[PDB]
Amino acid sequence: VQLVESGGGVVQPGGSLRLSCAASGFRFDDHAMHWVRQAPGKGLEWVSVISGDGGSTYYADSVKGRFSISRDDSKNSLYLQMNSLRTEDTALYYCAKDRSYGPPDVFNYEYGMDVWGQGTTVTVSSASTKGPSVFPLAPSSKSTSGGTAALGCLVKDYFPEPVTVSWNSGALTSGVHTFPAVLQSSGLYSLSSVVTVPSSSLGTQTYICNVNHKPSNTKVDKKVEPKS
Amino acid sequence: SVLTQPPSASGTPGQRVTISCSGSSSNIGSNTVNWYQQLPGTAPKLLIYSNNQRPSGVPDRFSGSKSGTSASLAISGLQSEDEADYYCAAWDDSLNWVFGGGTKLTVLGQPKAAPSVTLFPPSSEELQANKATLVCLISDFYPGAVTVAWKADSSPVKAGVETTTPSKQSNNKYAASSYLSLTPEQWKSHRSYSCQVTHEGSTVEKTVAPT
Amino acid sequence: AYTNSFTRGVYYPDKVFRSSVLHSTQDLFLPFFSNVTWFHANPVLPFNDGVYFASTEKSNIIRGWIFGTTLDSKTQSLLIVNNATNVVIKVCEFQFCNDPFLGVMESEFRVYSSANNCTFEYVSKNLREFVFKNIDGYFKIYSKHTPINLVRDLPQGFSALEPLVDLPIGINITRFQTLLALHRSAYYVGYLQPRTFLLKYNENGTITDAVDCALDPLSETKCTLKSFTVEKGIYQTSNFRVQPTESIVRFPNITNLCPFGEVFNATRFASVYAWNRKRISNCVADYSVLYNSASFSTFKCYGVSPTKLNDLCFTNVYADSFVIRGDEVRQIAPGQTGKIADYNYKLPDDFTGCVIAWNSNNLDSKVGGNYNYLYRLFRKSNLKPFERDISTEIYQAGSTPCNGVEGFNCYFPLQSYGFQPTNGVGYQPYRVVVLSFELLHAPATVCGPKKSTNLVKNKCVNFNFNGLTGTGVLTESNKKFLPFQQFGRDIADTTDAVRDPQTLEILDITPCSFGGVSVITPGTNTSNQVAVLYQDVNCTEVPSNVFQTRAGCLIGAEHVNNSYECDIPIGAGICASYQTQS
Ligand SMILES: *[C@@H]1O[C@H](CO)[C@@H](O[C@@H]2O[C@H](CO)[C@@H](O)[C@H](O)[C@H]2NC(C)=O)[C@H](O)[C@H]1NC(C)=O
Ligand SMILES: *[C@@H]1O[C@H](CO)[C@@H](O[C@@H]2O[C@H](CO)[C@@H](O)[C@H](O)[C@H]2NC(C)=O)[C@H](O)[C@H]1NC(C)=O
Ligand SMILES: *[C@@H]1O[C@H](CO)[C@@H](O)[C@H](O)[C@H]1NC(C)=O
Ligand SMILES: *[C@@H]1O[C@H](CO)[C@@H](O)[C@H](O)[C@H]1NC(C)=O
Ligand SMILES: *[C@@H]1O[C@H](CO)[C@@H](O)[C@H](O)[C@H]1NC(C)=O
Ligand SMILES: *[C@@H]1O[C@H](CO)[C@@H](O)[C@H](O)[C@H]1NC(C)=O
Ligand SMILES: *[C@@H]1O[C@H](CO)[C@@H](O)[C@H](O)[C@H]1NC(C)=O
Ligand SMILES: *[C@@H]1O[C@H](CO)[C@@H](O)[C@H](O)[C@H]1NC(C)=O
Ligand SMILES: *[C@@H]1O[C@H](CO)[C@@H](O)[C@H](O)[C@H]1NC(C)=O
Ligand SMILES: *[C@@H]1O[C@H](CO)[C@@H](O)[C@H](O)[C@H]1NC(C)=O
Repeated sequence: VQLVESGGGVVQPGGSLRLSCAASGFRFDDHAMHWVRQAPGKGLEWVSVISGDGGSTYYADSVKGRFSISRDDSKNSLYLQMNSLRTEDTALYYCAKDRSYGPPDVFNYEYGMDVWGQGTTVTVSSASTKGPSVFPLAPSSKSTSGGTAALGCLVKDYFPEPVTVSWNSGALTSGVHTFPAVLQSSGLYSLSSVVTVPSSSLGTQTYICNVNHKPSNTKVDKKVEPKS
Repeated sequence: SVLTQPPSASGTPGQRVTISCSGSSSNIGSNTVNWYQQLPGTAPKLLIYSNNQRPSGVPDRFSGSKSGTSASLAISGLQSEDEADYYCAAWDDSLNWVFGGGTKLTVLGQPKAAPSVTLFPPSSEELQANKATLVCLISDFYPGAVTVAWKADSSPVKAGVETTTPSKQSNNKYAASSYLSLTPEQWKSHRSYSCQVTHEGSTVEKTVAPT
Repeated sequence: AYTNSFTRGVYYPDKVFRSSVLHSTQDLFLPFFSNVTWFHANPVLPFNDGVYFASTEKSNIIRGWIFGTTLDSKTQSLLIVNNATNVVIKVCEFQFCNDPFLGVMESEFRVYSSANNCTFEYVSKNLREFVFKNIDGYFKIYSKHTPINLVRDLPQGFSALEPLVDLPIGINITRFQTLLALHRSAYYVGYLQPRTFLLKYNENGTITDAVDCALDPLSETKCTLKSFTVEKGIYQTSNFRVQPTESIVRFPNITNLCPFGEVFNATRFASVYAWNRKRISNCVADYSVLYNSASFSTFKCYGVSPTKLNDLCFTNVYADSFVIRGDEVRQIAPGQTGKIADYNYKLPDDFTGCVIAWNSNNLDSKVGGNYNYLYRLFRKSNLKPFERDISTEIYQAGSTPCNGVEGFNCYFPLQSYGFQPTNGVGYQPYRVVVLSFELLHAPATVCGPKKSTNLVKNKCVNFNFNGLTGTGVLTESNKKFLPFQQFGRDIADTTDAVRDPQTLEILDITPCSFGGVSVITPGTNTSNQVAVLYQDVNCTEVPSNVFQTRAGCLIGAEHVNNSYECDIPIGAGICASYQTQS
């Protein structure tokens, strides 16, 4: 009764992709299937449906002609072939199961979409890939207040979205808070992770942010110390 | 083919809250509605199909009504786990499934917290890197309607700033961040900058001066 | 700011000379004592029906108007301008500044930036009034220039406006503006409504005075008499008529439930090739209750939405029913192909009923397989809409007639579905009910549930009692019909009682308070105060001194306890006088 997907990633505008979705726990000749995309932070948007029992497909109007969709009940899979993408297709893509097949066109009054997948991220652009630039944001009296003071690391200007910053190789879990990355007009991401620590302990112990960029192979440790 | 619905609804925990949708004639006229709940981060759930039929696993607090060309979810008594998006669906003879606009929920329970603000100037290595970025962090401000304004020595600025949307933490309050882009010569040009945040009329501002 | 006109905005309704003749007209006028906007120095105003427009100065700041619907391109508009030279009427498609004006070097005209497609051209303190109107593609302009002895405030007085221009444009108008000469080195806007006036003509033929006949009772009396001096008396001036609010409509409950409950809940449906066909007759069929019996899998209609079938009525309803597969429900639709929708059933292309279908795998299928449902697959031709073929002749495919013995190229015409419960959807049994309606010529058959609103009482109402349409106040009765009589009539044959179908109680129907209105005046040569008699109307339903008489309700006179000789006769022993004044 599970739905998994695969096939996402980063392509430049003009490329092509092949998304796939594998199901488990039922037969495919009793259910229709849906591909539903969703831009990050926004509402849903239906993309396509295929009926059970062979083929009667439909696409949304903005995606007409560019896409194609098939199923395979020999392998229990869905394929969604995407050709000639544009920059407004950066989204999560969800593989949803429609109980009681037949396009909602003929089997009205009861369609639903009961079980859902976990989605797959796809983004497009020419910005390509780039490594992060790191600075330490020092603990300061303007950040200090009474018993505690905050220090952190600013990791900026990178395209390949999944990036991680830990504190002291994963040691400090108290006060460590990485904020959501921000997407600049330049097209590159940026973020800053900060942690508070007793003001008696400004420079005393080790506070080294471990920056790892997994699409690239960047690994750098930066120490944060009070301002000179 | 638009399925107009309100963007956000509200209510105290423990009473009936309705959620409407309005489609024309190919949407709700000759078709049926579904309702989908989207908790933050997860996959969407199914709530109501065929205008009033909850499937197995949906508790008996949700109902469903379809009257002519409008539809309505009706949550009977809010709780601490129903703070989510809700979408209505249709089919539209136009030959395309249409979706709602979504509606958040605002249990409005947690008292009013104070947005803790923290501001950082561009570090030294960044100064040597021929660039400059101001960093304004906001945290712990449970009602999430924060906004930000940036200040050079006396004037407001509106260029080179990026602002995160508020994000929920573990303690179920919010956090946000904003960045200011500057060339170091502009960094030393003005004698000081500041980040101000406004929240429920109230305002708190931080300020830093170059060295 | 807002200000009060007094007697302003009177124009000569047309040519044709005329002298001393209190002539009466119906037209679009600016009512007397109106609420006129005030502007200082401007914005986009409406037009909606003509415009009065005054202005005051010694310099010339007001430099014409601009008219139209959009005040831009994509639609046509008028433009009336005056530089220090002279007037410039113009009709093109323009592009108007949202704040258009002209300067005062003395270089100017930042008004528009486009003059395309011009379809009409023309070129060549103080109080300056104008009346603009637009009827039948003609844009009429009346005007007058009076000299004030003030600088910029709206004065009082009478001055009729003489026609100036006439333009056969055709232009639509919904909005207008103004134009002003800036500084580089006061105006009003009324609107016109359909009124009736009484104009007094001089012996030279000019309008010297007027009466607005809808201001007050004295003016309505002057209009009724066609004079400017009324002598003491009492005058019938018009009529009253308590208006009715809302309007109830309640019929009877529902008898013939109209039994869908055995065409949808039958123990055993028909096969498709000999499909069943029921005809429904006079009944009360609620389609919305059928709509949410809450198990269906296709509820699709083409001619009509199902919820708006709850208020129509027909002559005959056909309901066909049968049983087919899962993947063949797409063939029960107008204009299809494939066996079914071409062998055991065919719909016409201008269909109007609803196709309903649902799953019945748990009831018509059985372990081992129910083989009792037959479907046809061989036919020598197609079918008409709603045709039916129940024959079982041995079809011959090839050229050879085989005569009752099958084999090569002649086969039996019917196969059987094998409905096994271990089948996927696509071979599972679906039950199908098709409705169709017709409106030939028949008197009355199945209708919907005519929404019977709630019955109100003691208010002039607009009512319908299962056919009886009327107006009036409804009241609880104390008469007793015979238990088959619906409504009661008076002598002279007017409905005066009804019986409510649902609760079966008798209610009287009395008319809505109505009557004449009279105006009592001491004479305009004595006073301009007035009293008003609403004849035989109860004085609580008329819309100080309100006084009830056997002759009606009197407003504007006080009741005293003295007794004098009669002056103005009201009635039933009551007289009025102008003494105690008032
Ligand atoms: C028409 O239907 C209504 C209900 O739809 C019937 O109403 C009831 O009227 C009796 C009076 O004899 C009351 O005692 C009941 O309590 C009413 N029921 C409800 C639910 O209000 C009505 O009687 C029907 N008409 C006739 C002629 O029987
Ligand atoms: C066929 O029979 C069923 C069973 O009696 C009917 O279902 C009933 O529907 C009404 C309408 O809401 C409910 O109040 C009842 O509770 C239902 N019955 C049961 C046992 O739950 C159904 O209405 C019948 N079909 C038609 C077309 O009338
Ligand atoms: C004109 O109408 C406005 C509408 O609110 C009102 O405020 C104003 O008092 C009116 N002026 C006169 C003279 O009646
Ligand atoms: C006055 O304005 C009109 C508008 O087109 C223009 O034709 C005319 O030339 C102007 N007067 C002078 C003296 O230019
Ligand atoms: C009006 O002007 C537009 C643009 O100049 C032009 O396309 C159109 O043909 C004109 N109207 C007529 C009737 O020629
Ligand atoms: C003016 O506008 C109305 C809009 O209801 C339109 O119907 C009418 O045709 C227009 N006038 C002319 C002369 O076309
Ligand atoms: C105009 O009317 C006046 C007064 O009513 C009269 O004296 C005069 O002779 C008339 N004719 C004129 C002024 O030509
Ligand atoms: C009518 O008016 C004239 C002059 O204004 C006056 O002499 C006369 O008395 C008046 N008549 C009455 C009945 O008041
Ligand atoms: C007018 O209606 C009221 C209210 O019923 C009543 O008391 C009064 O007597 C009525 N008027 C007359 C003249 O009866
Ligand atoms: C008239 O006289 C009667 C005597 O019964 C009295 O009740 C009433 O108040 C008097 N009317 C006035 C207006 O004084």
